[PDB]
Formats: sequence, structure tokens, C-alpha cells
Amino acid sequence: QILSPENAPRIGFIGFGAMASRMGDHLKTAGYTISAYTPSGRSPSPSVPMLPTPLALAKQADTVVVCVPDDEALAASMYGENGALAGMTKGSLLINTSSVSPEATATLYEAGQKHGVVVLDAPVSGSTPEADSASLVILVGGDKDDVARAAPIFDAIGKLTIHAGPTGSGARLKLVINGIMGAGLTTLAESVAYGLSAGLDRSMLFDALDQVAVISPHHKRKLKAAKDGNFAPQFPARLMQKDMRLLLDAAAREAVPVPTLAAATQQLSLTRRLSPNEDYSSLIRVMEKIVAN
Amino acid sequence: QILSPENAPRIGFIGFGAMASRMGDHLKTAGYTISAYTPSGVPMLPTPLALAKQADTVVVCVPDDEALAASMYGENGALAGMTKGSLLINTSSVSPEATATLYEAGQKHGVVVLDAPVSGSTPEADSASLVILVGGDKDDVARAAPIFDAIGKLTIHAGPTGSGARLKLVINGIMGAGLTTLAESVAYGLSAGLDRSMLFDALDQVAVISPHHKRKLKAAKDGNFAPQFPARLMQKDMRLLLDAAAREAVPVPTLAAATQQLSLTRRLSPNEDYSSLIRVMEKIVA
Amino acid sequence: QILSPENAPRIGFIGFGAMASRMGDHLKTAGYTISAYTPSGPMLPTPLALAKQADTVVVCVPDDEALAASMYGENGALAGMTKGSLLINTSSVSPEATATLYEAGQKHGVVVLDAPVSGSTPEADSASLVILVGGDKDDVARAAPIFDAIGKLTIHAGPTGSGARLKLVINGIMGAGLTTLAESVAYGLSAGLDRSMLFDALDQVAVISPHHKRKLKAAKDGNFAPQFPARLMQKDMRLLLDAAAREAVPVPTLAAATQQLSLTRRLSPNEDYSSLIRVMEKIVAN
Amino acid sequence: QILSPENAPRIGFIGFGAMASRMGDHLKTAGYTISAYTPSGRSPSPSVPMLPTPLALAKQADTVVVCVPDDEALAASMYGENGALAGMTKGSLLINTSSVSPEATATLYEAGQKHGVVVLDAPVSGSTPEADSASLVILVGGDKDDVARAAPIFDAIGKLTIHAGPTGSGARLKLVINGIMGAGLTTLAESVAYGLSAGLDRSMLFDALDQVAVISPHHKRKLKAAKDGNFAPQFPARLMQKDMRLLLDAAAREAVPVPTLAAATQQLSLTRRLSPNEDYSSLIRVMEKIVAN
Ligand SMILES: NC(=O)C1=CN([C@@H]2O[C@H](COP(=O)(O)OP(=O)(O)OC[C@H]3O[C@@H](n4cnc5c(N)ncnc54)[C@H](O)[C@@H]3O)[C@@H](O)[C@H]2O)C=CC1
Ligand SMILES: NC(=O)C1=CN([C@@H]2O[C@H](COP(=O)(O)OP(=O)(O)OC[C@H]3O[C@@H](n4cnc5c(N)ncnc54)[C@H](O)[C@@H]3O)[C@@H](O)[C@H]2O)C=CC1
Ligand SMILES: NC(=O)C1=CN([C@@H]2O[C@H](COP(=O)(O)OP(=O)(O)OC[C@H]3O[C@@H](n4cnc5c(N)ncnc54)[C@H](O)[C@@H]3O)[C@@H](O)[C@H]2O)C=CC1
Repeated sequence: QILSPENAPRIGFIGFGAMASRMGDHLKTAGYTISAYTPSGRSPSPSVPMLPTPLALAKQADTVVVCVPDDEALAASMYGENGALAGMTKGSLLINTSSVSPEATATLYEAGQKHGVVVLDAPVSGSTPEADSASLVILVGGDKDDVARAAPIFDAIGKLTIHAGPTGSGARLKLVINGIMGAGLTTLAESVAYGLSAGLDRSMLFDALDQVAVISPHHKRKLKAAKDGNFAPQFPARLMQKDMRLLLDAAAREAVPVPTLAAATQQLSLTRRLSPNEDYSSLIRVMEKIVAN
Repeated sequence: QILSPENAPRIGFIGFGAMASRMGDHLKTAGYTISAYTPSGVPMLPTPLALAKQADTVVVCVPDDEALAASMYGENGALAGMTKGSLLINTSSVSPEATATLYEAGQKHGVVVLDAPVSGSTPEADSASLVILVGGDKDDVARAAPIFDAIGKLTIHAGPTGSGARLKLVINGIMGAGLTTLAESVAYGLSAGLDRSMLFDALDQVAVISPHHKRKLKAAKDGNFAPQFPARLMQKDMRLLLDAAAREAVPVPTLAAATQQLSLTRRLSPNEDYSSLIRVMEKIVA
Repeated sequence: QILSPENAPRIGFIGFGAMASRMGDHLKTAGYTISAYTPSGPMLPTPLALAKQADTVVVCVPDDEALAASMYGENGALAGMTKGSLLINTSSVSPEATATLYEAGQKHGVVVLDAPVSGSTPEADSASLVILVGGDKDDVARAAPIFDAIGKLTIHAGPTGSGARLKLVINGIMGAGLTTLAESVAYGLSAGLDRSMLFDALDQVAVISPHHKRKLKAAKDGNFAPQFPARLMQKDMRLLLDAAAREAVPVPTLAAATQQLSLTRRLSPNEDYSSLIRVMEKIVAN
Repeated sequence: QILSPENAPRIGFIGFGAMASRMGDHLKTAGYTISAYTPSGRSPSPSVPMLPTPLALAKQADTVVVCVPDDEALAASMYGENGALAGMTKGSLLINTSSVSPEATATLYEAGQKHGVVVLDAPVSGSTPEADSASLVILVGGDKDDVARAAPIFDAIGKLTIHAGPTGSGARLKLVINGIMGAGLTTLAESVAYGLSAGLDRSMLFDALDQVAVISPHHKRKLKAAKDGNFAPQFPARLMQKDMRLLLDAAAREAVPVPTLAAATQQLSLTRRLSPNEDYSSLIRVMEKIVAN
């Protein structure tokens, strides 16, 4: 039952990008055999065999991990003529680490039920540095017994597994954390922009904010990087802004007013428009440029 | 000219509330003689003038621009009682305009005014772990160092006059919008069916919430909004920041949204901690 | 080719609510034979059965999910229409749902016009709707008798998808127009202005739209009988914000308005979306 | 008592810019004698006598009308030995048409009481085209008997006098109306921007929006001008954004949450930063440039 390497050695990835490839390396170290599918056929890992379709990927894996950008990519690869779900055996596990909507999560869970496949919604908190060090925090929705089955996989890629509740709970908890992260950055960029506009020395201001208790450790790391103009993508603007769009849609469906998060989303739209592929913290540089002019 | 206890033993306070009384206690331990004036009435003095006449250094801790003007200016105000060459230290959270007015007025009296607001609330004042954010001349900041060292753990020299007031506004914005962001995000999670205890405990484990805001979240788990920084003062600070950002023509939509949420917070409970917005949002969702 | 009563007398509706019924009254007067399907309950049992006995299909459903439920599959409307026929979608749905339906119609040889309308139940009563239509010029001309009977003006917005997009533009203006007015009134009341003075004064200024002045007059009397319910206005705002995020366009005023309309929907989903005026009055009155 | 041209022919202006000079022409037509003071000594009407100080203006005028940009300009010319109040005679009327804060309004009313001068806060709704046609709406605070005294002056410059309440009521009603105007424009600019970003033809879209009932007559006029790129200053961004700052300060003092107005203010800050002196409707062009990227 437990998906240890002896019981279920073959883990197939649907999607194999910045996070998934780093996850795969820790799973390979833990004793699993890794394979992957991507629409392009390329991936950052040359030694990982590539399968031609999602169906072919699923037909030769014991467990499937999904790590795709959005609802549309998830639907493109799980359903249809060559979709992954129909390639899985009854009683097997699908682990979705993608950041997708509650609706996409419910659709996949239901489709899994029809095929006899248990789908865990297990998005992660942490970016590429945390993927590198296997210090991700797994946010998982599903039955306790199914989370237990996946324990060795979660343990290999992360430092902590939070059982958020039944199916859908992991996806919702991820949306919560994404909103905190996105609005924390827009808040910081706007506050820095006011300080600079009001004449504060840039080097003094960036170093002073490293000393205050009201900024998170994640955002202090972004602020230090931004002092250096370093926006190499850990979490690109295109993905952060998509997560903000998903959160605002979910909050509207629940009829919860979230004006701070809604404002932050618009700032991250501007960030994405100006540079989709650099780190989402580049809004700091955007705001600096506004006040320079 | 350094303002050590042996050189300037008498520190007189204009305003003596939660923060100031805690600062005054730490300056007493450091060896200064504390006096104070408050509108309501440590030895107390009946007027700002009387307070400044019997003090070597004056420290101001008043709520807003209006209180600052009422106690600094005029024949019974603090400046009229001060002597050329002395220092006034304003720790109040006031506008850049009020700061510039007081600096210029101080100059006419031969008094150097340091704008030295602080980061940290009553727990930080209790433990003298405040961060002092001070604007002024390098040598005047040095004159005040023993006072700043008694009440805090770090003095940040932010620049010339007005730089401390501006840096406090920056930090206020981060603090206020950090709270409104957290309240809204928790509200979504609860509205989407997440178990309350699970959600509060999970958020204590993530790296994207500040230590300050994680403390607020733990208190909110218990419905505890006893004031450390009351909604009326946080919302006032947000009003000041948004006024200054408008005068500088800097678009700050996240801070503007947070300000409106803190207006609602103040309306519903002006005196409980500003983190009570967490409760306000829980009640909306419920 | 033209869908006159002579050439295409039978118009079948998918959905038949507040606007679709009023739409049908005018098409009846124009000489068409009206039939309809709704999931509740001349009424036909399925969308398939509806389409089989209609010459033109008009769709008026609340959201993307309802559109997909009734459009697709063996019991869906498309499975029952003939190549060369035309489906007119007047529903307020997403650009994504619009594109999906257009492509599905192509596979069946069916042209899908996205023709949402501007105007509410009073304009549907008087055939005063403005039709906002995307499609080929020749397909739009085919539908002209139908658009002329239900409305006063047909705007050809561009190719397929252009009507859906133009509707989203107009929905943003309508929604944020109301939230702006509700907050401005709220500030006025909180600052002590007489309520009847204030409502009457705003009726006389040139910066409020005729639509919003009619809402303001109704709100003066506390009348929020639904013409456009909060649940549907807030859904339209959700769609617009999703579309604006997909296009990466920053729209802070529209995003703020959406959050106020989420509160409005939560407090009263079925009253007119203008009830936010009352919601804000109650915030100010405590 | 009634301030008709017969009883009180002389009207002196403190400030004489775009609005005040147009008011002056209609008062001249109604049979008043016009004089003015500006700090610069010049005005768009070269046929009107200029006075060197506010004090000198008030000494030779029966009623004084004030039309200055902001609180700071108001205090500079009302107070002190050279100010207008020092030159007015007990029992005369001061009519302030400036858009200033409720605090500045209360200060000037109390100061006028000390001098025996009743101050009416009478800002106006309407811009330069309405001033040209005397279609202004006067929003006046004060006692009904003092409003009645000023009726012939209000009638010559406007089409409707709204008695908003006691002192301070006109200033507050002007703030209400300014917020509707400002956020009406930012709403329209953002909605147009979405439409353009989604591929709608520019000419089609501007013309289509002229046909819908959810845009005000004022903003329809701005939309037509914006199609033409015409942002000649009727109401410059620097003054609109100042008015929004005043409204958001007042709303914060009243603890009233106004998120749509707050969002609009930030958009008008960007507008002012990019072009302070063009019409405030230039945000439409700003947003078009953002989507052109
Ligand atoms: N900091 C981060 O980057 C984190 C990202 N996430 C989430 O994890 C997911 C993956 O993120 P990254 O690896 O950073 O993205 P990425 O852009 O680096 O990788 C995307 C991968 O998915 C593949 N892909 C695209 N469409 C596909 C389809 N239809 N079927 C299968 N594969 C497809 C791409 O070829 C690529 O291998 C996203 O949902 C993201 O929001 C979660 C935690 C943190
Ligand atoms: N002021 C207004 O009410 C206007 C509304 N609209 C849009 O027109 C559409 C309909 O609006 P209203 O008639 O006012 O709404 P409504 O709620 O009064 O009518 C909805 C109708 O659709 C039916 N329906 C529900 N689910 C269905 C499904 N899965 N398949 C088929 N029919 C289904 C319902 O039974 C009902 O007959 C919405 O997209 C709305 O946003 C557009 C213009 C103005
Ligand atoms: N569309 C508009 O332009 C409208 C403007 N208002 C308000 O009316 C006031 C004037 O606006 P505009 O005439 O358009 O501006 P403007 O800039 O054309 O006129 C300003 C006038 O005041 C004078 N001035 C400046 N500082 C002064 C001081 N300290 N003392 C005396 N005069 C001084 C200037 O020399 C000039 O004559 C402002 O408060 C504005 O917000 C009201 C309604 C509409």
C-alpha cells in the first residue's frame, strides 16, 4: 500500500519544469526511477527518459506526479485521446502538485474516482531554492490513508507535510499562501517606492528594511536580491500573476471581499506585462522606475 | 554636548502614554530624571512650557499633527520654554509637513529637532528593543545616542531632517497592509471550507508571513485583540502615508486598499488592536 | 438566408428568464413562434429536443457552466441543429466559453454569434436593448430581423468574440459606476450631509450616468427590487477581472469595485445590485 | 441686504484663473463691477482691474469671491495683515468657490466670524465649458438668509443653487461629486484598456461606448475628446488628483471605507506624475500606452 521505492519504484511526471525537475532529483536519490512527459519533449534533466504522450507516460509508471502551469494544461494532458488518467491502473495514486483552481481540482478528483484512481491535490509552498534543498512544505487534500500511502514521496521532496483536509483542501490552502506572498511583495514594492519618492537614500532604505520585524523572511530575501537588481526567475511573474488570478476568481465565487489581494493582483498584472519571465519580485524595479520618472 | 545623564540629567516628556511611559522607565534605569506633561494631568507639570523650562532634553510622544501643534507652539507651548543649544526629540508618528514645520520652528529658537519615530510596539518598548528611525545632522544624532540606546536596540540614521518621519511611514505601510493581506487570505480560506485550527496552525509554518504578523495571527486564533497598537492609531498612520504618497504622486494601490480595510476596522472597534480586522473578516464569512 | 419570420419562423430558447421571456414577447409580436427549454420547466424536455423543432436557437443562460451543460453532448442543443442554421448566444459568458462554443458550432456547420446585450429588464420590456455582436458581417445581417425586434441598435463589434469582450467592458463601467456612487454617498452621509439633500443634489449633476441616476432614485426610497440581481452583476465582474488578468491589464478601480460587489452579493444575492448603496449607508449609520 | 448689482455692485476676486475669469464675465454681464487679485498680477481678462494685495482688493469691493487652487493658497491670501479678511468690513459676505478641505473651510469660517464677515463655502460643479455657459451648479453651505443674500450672484454664474446645509456642507458635497467624477474617469479608462487589450478596434470601441446609458454625459464628452487625443486642460490632472487626495483624507478622518475611490486616487496619482498640466482625462491615453506596451 505504501508507495515506497520497493513497492512502487516508477514515478512518471506530467510536466517537468523548474520545480518538477528538482523534485525528480530528490526522488531519484531516494531510490525511485523517474520518467517524464512534456509537450515540447525537452526538460532541464538530460538523463530523464521522455515519453511521447501523457498516456504513454502513465502506462509505464506506478505513480504519476503532475506539475503543470494552469487548469488548461492540466486538462490538455489528463483528458482526451492521449490523456494520462486512462493510462493508470485502479488503486494507483495521482499526485497533483500543480497550482490550479478549486474547480480544476474537483474535476480531476471526480474523473479519478470514475477510473478508480485516487487523486491527491498536493501543491507545495516553497520555490526553486526550497525545491533544491527538499525543504518544500506539502499542502495536501485527501483521505488520511491516501496521504499515508504517499508519505515517502512527500518526505523525499519536502520537510513537512500539512494534511489540509479532504480533497480540494490543499488547492485552497495554496491559494491562501499565494495571496499572502503576492500581496506581501506588492506592499513592499509600493512602500519602498514611497520612500524613494520622498528622498530616502536607496542603499540606506533597503538595508533599514532588512532590520524590521514586519517583513517576512521570504520577502527580506527578495528585497536583498532587488537591491542587487537580481530577478533571475525563482517564481516567474507569469506564474505568480496566474496564481493571483486563480485566487481572485475563487474569492469571487465564495463572495468574500478581498480588496488588498485584488489591488495586489493588478500590480502583478503590470509586472507580468513588463517582464513575464523574470522573478515576480521585479515589481520592485518597476516601482523604482516609476518614481525615477 | 553628548546628552548623557551626567551632562543632561533631566528628560522631560510631552505626552506620556503606553509607549512613552515605557521609554521613560528605561531612561530612569539608565540614570536620567524623568518629568512629563499630559493634557489630562513621575512628576507632572501643568503646561508644556512649564515642562520644558525644567528639562534639559524634551521628548515628544503625541498622537497626531494636531496634538503636536497644540503642545509645541504658542506662549504656553514647549518651544517657548526651551533654551538655545538644547535638543528636542520627536518620537511621534506625524506627517512630513508637521515635521518640517517643527524643525523650522525649532531653528528659530536655537533648538535642534530630531524626527525620531520608532518601529516596535508596547512589547518592544518594554524590552527596549525599539528601532529608532532618526533624521537629522550626524552630530546631533550622536548627541542623542545614550537616550536612543536606553530605549532601543538599534538606531537607524535615515538621513537629514524629515528622513525619520518618512521611513516610519514606509514601515507603517508594510505593517498595515501585511495585516489586511493576512486577514483577507484567512477569510478566503475559511470561506472555502478549510478547518480553522488547521489553517491558523499551517500559516504559522510558512515563510511568507512576518514574525510580527505571526504573533498577531496566534492572538487572533484565541480572539485576543487587547491593544498593543490600536486600530485608531494604525488607521491614522495609514491616512498619513496615503496623504504623503499622493503629495509625491506615487501610485500605491495595495496600500490604498489596506487603508480602507483599516478604516472599517477603526469604525467597528477603534481601541482594540489593529489586528481585529481578522475577526471582522471571520464574521463577514460566517 | 435572412432569418425573417417567413424564412425561419421557429425560434427556440435555451434558458427563458427575466430577459429571455421579455425578448420572446417582442419576437412573438414580430411574428415568430417561440419555444423554450429550461432545466426546471411551449416548453421542450431537453436542449436537443428544443433545437430539433426550432429554426434559430437563442441562448440566454447565466454562466459558462450552464452554457456547457446545455450546449454539448448528446442531449445538448448543438446535437439537434442543422448545418447552415445559426445560434445566437445572448448570455454574459467568458471569452473562453465563447471561443469554445464558436469552435463547436463550426464542427456542426452552425454559425455562433456572440450577441450579449446592454440594458436590463426595463430596456428588454421596451425593446430598447443595445445588441453587442461578434461575427462575420454576413452572418450578422442574417440575424438583423431578430436583433431589430428585441433592441433599438445593433453594434457590430468585430469578429467572433468581439461581442463578449465589449459586454465585459460595459459591465465594468456599470459595476464600478455603482460602487463609486455608493462610496461617495457614504462619505457624504458620514460627513453629516442631509440624506434627502444629498440624493436630490446628485440627481442634478452631469458626472452620473442616466442608468445610475435611476438606481440612485430607487435607493433613496430603499427600493431594490431586482432588475439586475447582485448575484449576476458580481458574476459579470468576476468574468471581467479574470479576462483582464489573462490579458495582463492592470485595472485597480474595477478590481476594487468587484470586491464591493462580492460583499453586496453575500449580503443579498437576489436584490438589485444597487443594494450596495444601502449596505454602505448601514456601515456609516453603525 | 440682497447683493444685487443695485445694492452691492462691486465684486472683487481673490484668484482669477480659468473658472474665476469666466464667472467674472457673467457677473460683468449681470451688471457688477469686477476687480481681481492674483499673486502674479495677471489674468486671462486684461480688461479687469488688478489689485496688488488681497487687502487692497477687499477694501474696494462690496463682496469678495475666492477661487484659489488649494488650502495653502487659501491661507496665504485670507490671513495676515495683507490678507483679504483684514480688508473686509463687518457685515459683508465672503464667497469661497475654491475646492479645499473641510478643515480649511472650518478655519476660514471661524476667522471670518472674528471679523464680522460671513463666509459661504460655495464650490461649484461644472468645469470650464459650464463656466462659459453659466451652467454651473453652486453647492453652498451657510445659513439660509445668507444664501438668499447671495442669490443674484449665484444666479449669474450658474443654473442651479443647491443649499447643502450649514457651513462646511458645500465643501463636503463638492468632495462627494469630485470622487464620482474622478473614479468615473478611471473606471472608463480601465474598461477601455481591457477592451483594447482584448483586440477590440479602437475606433469601434470609442464610438460604441458613446451609445450606452451607463456612462455620464461628462465622461462621454471626455471619451470623445480622448478619441482625438485632445487633453487640453479643462480640469488639469494636478487639481483633480489634489481633490482626490482631499476626499481620501476626509474619508479616512470619518473612518468610511471607500476602496473604489481609493483605487481611483492611485490611478490619478500616476496620471499627475506623467502629465500634471493636461486634462485629468489623459489617463485614457496612459492606459492605452500601457496596453500598447
Ligand atoms: N516557485 C515556483 O516556481 C513554484 C511553482 N509552483 C507551481 O508549480 C507548477 C509548475 O511550476 P514551475 O515548475 O516553476 O513551472 P515551469 O514553467 O518551469 O514548468 C512548466 C512545465 O510544465 C510543462 N507543461 C506545459 N504545458 C503542459 C501540458 N499541457 N502538459 C504537461 N506538461 C506541460 C512545461 O513543458 C514545463 O516542463 C505551476 O503550477 C506553479 O504555479 C508551485 C510552487 C512554487
Ligand atoms: N439585467 C439583466 O438581467 C441582464 C442580464 N444579462 C445576462 O443574461 C443572462 C440571463 O440573465 P437573466 O435572464 O436576467 O437571468 P435569470 O436568472 O432571470 O434567468 C436564467 C434562466 O436560465 C435558466 N437556466 C439556468 N441554468 C440553465 C442551464 N444549465 N441550461 C439552460 N437554462 C438554464 C434558468 O432556469 C432561467 O430561465 C445572464 O448571462 C445575465 O448576466 C445581460 C443583460 C442584462
Ligand atoms: N474644472 C475646473 O477647473 C474646476 C476647478 N475648480 C476649483 O476651482 C479652483 C480654481 O481652479 P481653476 O480656476 O481651474 O485654476 P487655475 O490654476 O486656472 O486658477 C488659479 C488662480 O488662482 C491664482 N492663485 C494662485 N495662488 C493664489 C493665492 N495664494 N492667492 C490668490 N490667488 C492665487 C492663480 O494666479 C490663478 O489666478 C481650484 O480649487 C479648483 O479645484 C472647481 C470646479 C471645476
